[PDB]
Amino acid sequence: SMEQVAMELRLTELTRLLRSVLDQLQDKDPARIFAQPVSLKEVPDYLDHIKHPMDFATMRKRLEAQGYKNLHEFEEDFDLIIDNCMKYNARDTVFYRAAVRLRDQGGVVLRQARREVDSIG
Ligand code: NA
Repeated sequence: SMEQVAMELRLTELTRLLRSVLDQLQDKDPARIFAQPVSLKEVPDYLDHIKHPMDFATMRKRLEAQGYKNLHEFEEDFDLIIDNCMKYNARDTVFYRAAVRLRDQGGVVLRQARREVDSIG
């Protein structure tokens, strides 16, 4: 149907805007602390601590399969990145501090993205 195509054009355009959002979020992590999944070879206990791991490469794979139907879904995954790190790592660590900074800086980007998704529909 024609509706299904228009819908698909909206998903596709949302994917366009989310890709740009992702790239901007990833730039607030120049250290690349959040680029890849936590290695279970190097942190073998990780899944005892963290039930839903997340990282920017895993978000990107989902994005490119058009797996985010709305901004809310995308923000859930970004929040997992931050929130997982702030639980596993102590407050005095470079990891914890990197998550705080990402969250703060990410906030601005996400604030405007929400306006764009509402505005453009
Ligand atoms: Na903790």
